[PDB]
Amino acid sequence: TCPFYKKIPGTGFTVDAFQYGVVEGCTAYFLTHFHSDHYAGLSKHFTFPVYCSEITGNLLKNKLHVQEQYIHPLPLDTECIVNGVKVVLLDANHCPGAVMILFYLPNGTVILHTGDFRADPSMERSLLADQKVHMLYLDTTYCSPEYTFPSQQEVIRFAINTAFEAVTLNPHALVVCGTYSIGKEKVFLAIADVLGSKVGMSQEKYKTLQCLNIPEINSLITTDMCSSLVHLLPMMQINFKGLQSHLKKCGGKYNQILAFRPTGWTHSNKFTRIADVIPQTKGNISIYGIPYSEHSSYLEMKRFVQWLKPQKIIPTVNVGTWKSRSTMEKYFREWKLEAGY
Ligand code: NI
Repeated sequence: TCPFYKKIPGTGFTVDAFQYGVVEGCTAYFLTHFHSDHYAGLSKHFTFPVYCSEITGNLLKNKLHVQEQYIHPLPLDTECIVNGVKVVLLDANHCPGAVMILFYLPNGTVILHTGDFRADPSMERSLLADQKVHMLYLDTTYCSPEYTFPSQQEVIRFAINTAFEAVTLNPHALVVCGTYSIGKEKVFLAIADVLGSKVGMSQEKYKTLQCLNIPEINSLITTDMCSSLVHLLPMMQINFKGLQSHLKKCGGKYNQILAFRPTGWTHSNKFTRIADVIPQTKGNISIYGIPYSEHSSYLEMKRFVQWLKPQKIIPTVNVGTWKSRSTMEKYFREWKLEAGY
C-alpha cells in the first residue's frame, strides 16, 4: 500500500506515488522528476491529473505517451492554486526538470517535499526564505558522515582536462560516456565542448535530450555517430568487453577509448581526492569512475536542514530498515541540538 511518506496530510495529494493503482482519496498526483523509481507505474492509460514541471511534462508526453489532458505543467517560482491549495515548485538541483514542492495547507501548516535534491546555499535565497516550514519530506540518500564528494564544478574540470589531454596526445582516441537516465548531462556536454565535437547517441536518447529545453541543444548533439568523437552508451555497455565490442563498430576510425562512468558515491571517496583519481586500463581502453553526484552530500544536507529549522523531518530514502531509520533519527537530533531549534 501507498506509504505514509508519499501522502501530504490535509490534502488529497500524493507525491511520486504511481505504482499502487488508484490511491484511495487522491485527487492530484504530483511527480517531482522523470526518474523510473519515481514515475514507476505511469503510462498512456493513466487518467488522473499529474502535476509536474514543464520539462517533466515533455518527457511524460513524448517518452511515456501520457495523454495531454492529464499533464498539468506548472512554472517554477510561482504561487499556483491546485484543487484549492496554494503550491510552489522550486528547482531541486537534481536532474533536468526536477523540483521541490511547497504546500501551503488551509490550516496554516507549510510543508516542503524535496523530491530528489542536491542541497545548495542558493536555495537559502529562493521563496523558501519568506516563511516558516513546519514539515520537511527529505531526500536522505546520503544521510551519513562518510558521504563526502567534490563539487560538480571540480568533477567537470577534471573530466575536461583528462579528455582534452588524451585526445590531443592521440587524435585517434574515442571518448565514451555512460548513461541510464536523465541527469549528469554536463559530463558529456562539457567534454564535447572542449573537444569541438557534438555528442553522438542513439535515436531514443537523442529524443530524450530534445525534451529538456537545453539552449542551443541542436548545436551540441547528433544521431550521426561517425561525425562525433564523444559517444554516449548505455551504462551497462561501459566495461572492457562492451567497449572493445563498440570499438570494432567504428571500423578502425579509432584505436583507443577513454570512457567515463559517472557514479554516485563509491568507497574510494573516503580515501582519495579528485586530483588523485586513476582509471582501470586493459590495453588501449581506460575507464574512469567519476563521483558526479546529483544528491546532497551529508554536509550539504546538514547545512540546508540547519538553515531551514523544520519542526518535523520525514525521510523519503533508506526507510526500509529499522537500522537506517534509527541512524537517520540520531543525525536529525544532533543537528537540532547543535543549532538550537
Ligand atoms: Ni532521482
